[PDB]
Amino acid sequence: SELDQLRQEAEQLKNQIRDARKACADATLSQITNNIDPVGRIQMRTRRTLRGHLAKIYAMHWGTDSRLLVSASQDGKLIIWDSYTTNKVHAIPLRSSWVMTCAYAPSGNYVACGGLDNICSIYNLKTREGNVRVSRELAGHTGYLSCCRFLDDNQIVTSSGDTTCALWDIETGQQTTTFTGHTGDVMSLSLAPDTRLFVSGACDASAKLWDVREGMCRQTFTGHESDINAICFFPNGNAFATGSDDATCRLFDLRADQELMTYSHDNIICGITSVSFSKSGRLLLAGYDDFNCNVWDALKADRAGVLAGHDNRVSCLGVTDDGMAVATGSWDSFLKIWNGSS
Amino acid sequence: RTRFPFFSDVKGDHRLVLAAVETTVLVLIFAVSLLGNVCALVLVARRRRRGATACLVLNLFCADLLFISAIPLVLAVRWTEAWLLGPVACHLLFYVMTLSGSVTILTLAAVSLERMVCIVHLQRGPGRRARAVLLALIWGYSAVAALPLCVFFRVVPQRISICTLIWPTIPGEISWDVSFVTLNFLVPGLVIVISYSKILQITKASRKRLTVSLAYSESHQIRVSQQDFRLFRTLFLLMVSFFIMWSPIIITILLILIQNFKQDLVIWPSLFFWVVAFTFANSALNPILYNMTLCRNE
Amino acid sequence: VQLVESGGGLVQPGGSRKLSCSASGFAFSSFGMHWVRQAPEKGLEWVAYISSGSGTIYYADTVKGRFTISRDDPKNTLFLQMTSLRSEDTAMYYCVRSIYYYGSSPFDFWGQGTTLTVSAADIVMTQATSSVPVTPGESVSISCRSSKSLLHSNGNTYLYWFLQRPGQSPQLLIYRMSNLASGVPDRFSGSGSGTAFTLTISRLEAEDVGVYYCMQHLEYPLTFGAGTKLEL
Amino acid sequence: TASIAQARKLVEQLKMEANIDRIKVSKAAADLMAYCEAHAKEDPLLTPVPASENPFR
Ligand SMILES: CC/C=C/C/C=C/C/C=C/C/C=C\C/C=C\C/C=C/CCC(=O)O
Repeated sequence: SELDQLRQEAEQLKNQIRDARKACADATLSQITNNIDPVGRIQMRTRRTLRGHLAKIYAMHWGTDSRLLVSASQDGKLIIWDSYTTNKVHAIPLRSSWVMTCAYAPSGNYVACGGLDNICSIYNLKTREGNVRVSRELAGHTGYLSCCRFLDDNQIVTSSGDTTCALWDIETGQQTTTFTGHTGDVMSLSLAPDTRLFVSGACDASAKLWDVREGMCRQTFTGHESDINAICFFPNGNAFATGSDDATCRLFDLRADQELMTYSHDNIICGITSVSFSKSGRLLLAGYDDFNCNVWDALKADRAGVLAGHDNRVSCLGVTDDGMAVATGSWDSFLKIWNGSS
Repeated sequence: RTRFPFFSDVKGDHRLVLAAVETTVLVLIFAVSLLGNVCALVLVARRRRRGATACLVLNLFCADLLFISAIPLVLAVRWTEAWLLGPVACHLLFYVMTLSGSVTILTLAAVSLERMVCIVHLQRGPGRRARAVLLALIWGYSAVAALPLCVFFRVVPQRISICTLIWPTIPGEISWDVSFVTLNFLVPGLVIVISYSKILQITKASRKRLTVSLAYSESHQIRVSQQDFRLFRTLFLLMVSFFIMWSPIIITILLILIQNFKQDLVIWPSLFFWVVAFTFANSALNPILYNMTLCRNE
Repeated sequence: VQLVESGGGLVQPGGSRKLSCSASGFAFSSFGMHWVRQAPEKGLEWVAYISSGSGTIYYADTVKGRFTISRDDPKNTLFLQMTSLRSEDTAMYYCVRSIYYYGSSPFDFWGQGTTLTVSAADIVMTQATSSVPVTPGESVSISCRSSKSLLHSNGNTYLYWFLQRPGQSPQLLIYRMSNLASGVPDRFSGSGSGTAFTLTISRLEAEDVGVYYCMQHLEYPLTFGAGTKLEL
Repeated sequence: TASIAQARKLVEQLKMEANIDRIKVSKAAADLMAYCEAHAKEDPLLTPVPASENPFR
């Protein structure tokens, strides 16, 4: 017995970390937060409907300004919209129709798209010629690109279905770092607010904390019974929320190394597609497969509002940087801007 | 010169009971037709707002909503019996009712030619403006067609007054009536029957090619063809409901035509009111027929 | 980016002349194009504007009806045909770029210019000539005033600042009163409060000499300033 | 042969992961409580802003 001895050692180590996680669990968040006041019904009206795509929308990303948003649909078109005036600033024609992810640079100078083409293509919006052109096609991935997010204008972290995430230097076009450890297609990636750490959600039903500079996983979070389809970091960056196809969302803590609360209901049996917190981290919005989009209070797991405005699968969801609007994008080629009305 | 007391039964029996019955069957018809139309029109607007293939069914949904816009004056006159309303107010009723009727029958026959043109010819690949040009023509041809029922119409006293039709030229009157019957009830029924015979023969041909060209089994054909009656019943019901619902008004028109010469053929104005109520009820289930499979009573 | 122009010169009064603006180096089919003219020994003045795809066309009331403007985007050329040229239309005509989306900078690149020598209400902007004998290493503030509040309700303040070197075409310094144009040094700055605007230079060098113009952009009748000239 | 190298990489990865001094949940949730209750006056969805200052009006 050669492989059996150290594989045993491996399950002994994982049991050790399990009892360490269990030992540090002083109390559950639900009882700790049972003394706080409930948010109550949250009514959001669709202030703007961004019509214009002619195919299912697979991803949307707000610009740092909180006014421009990029949207990617399988019509082969990536459109930058002006949310305030429902106008289309640009409509980039994608080389491949199959787009599964879209990103907006923190500066706003660039946007990126990825998909079954297996390449993340960076587009330079600010050009002297006056047209948006592909600056760099990052092509070193074996599997489809699931989510791509920019740290700077030169560095972008991309998640793929080859079970690996990679940090890319746009100028050279080479992966500075490759993150390996997932045994299943990575479907989602969220960076820390400080952009020092990122959490990746995969079909192996595990989410791993990775550090961009060290190059490898720091922590692994388990507890989902099905593939994680969406992941989002809490505003502080000490927590993240994961949405899976078992119709449940879980809040994990990077310091307690374990989950804290689970957001599920017997009325919902459709898997999550995209999640995102509010500005203060009190509202965890989640887009579901049943055409709806619940608004979970991320402190008591009490469902506090539903955004029912779509007729197909809600695929993307994003709250602005100032937290003053929520944009949902579903498979009926319509984006919708929501905000609370007083 | 008894002409015809349109909606003016001078001597009713148990009018207290009779007038009450007419008013009730009429407000219920108004309620159901208006509710169904405001539900179906907003549903189809929401569907088309999502970029649904341009359609003509909303034209039917607004035409039959306009159809029930004249029944308030109808049951207002049903009590009074004598048409107290002024001639100009009286012209409007007979003119709009026969503008909606000839815009409903013609859109029902245009919806069924658009459907046998797509499910057969333009399978998936017709100008919205081309359909728009047909649509505006339908509303127009209908208004122009029933214009003779506004010009050759005038109230005349009897005993105490009735809003009958003057129609000075009897040969012209019969020519217009036959051209209205053969161009607003005959050829639309023919094209509807022809179109729904095609959407059937093509479906039966596809199923037979499935069962004789791909070498299916008899047990399998019955686990796939579980909708053949479901589709059949649906479209046969469409055709027969159209015919059996729009036939009474045409046969009443023809019998009051032959009254023009056969004055001996005493006919009941109450019968005319009843067939008019039936034609009003036609607008009550047009949303039901064209939104049947969408919602089977929830 | 390059905008070369052809046509224009000695025109007898009452005649006609067509001016061509050949655009090469950018997507000409997606740029709104304006024509601006500058009378000799005088400031600039707007002439005409044609939107992308010729959808919307405007003219200045001085030349409205007499001038016509058209673009040929397959060959990337903008045209201006003038009829019945009087003695007041003698000026150097500039063919400028302009693109209008959120965050865009209109009036990016100005044309070379062609001299026109014909022989034998609205918003007005006021700025004194103010020929300041400046020296390299001086902080100078250039102020121009508007007859109306330039600040629109959406938040923008449609004021544009232009710099024209002696013997060269104008360029964009600051657009919307606070946004620096891409290409100019950071030393330029601007501010305002709806009226009585100013442009501040902190590290004035020997290159920042010429005439400074300020322009409104709320309504299409457009008006420049008199022009502040900096020497020494 | 090749699997022993990745197994060794995994065991050192777990060894470096285990050497983390984790804080208690009570101290960890208290910081999250302070963050949620101290930034509620600025959040525009927990406490909506009046429409006078709302740019999505
Ligand atoms: C499809 C068309 C519309 C259907 C619904 C119509 C409702 C209103 C009924 C209008 C009937 C109009 C004319 C009928 C024919 C001619 C009247 C002439 C007969 C009276 C006797 C005489 O000629 O002296």
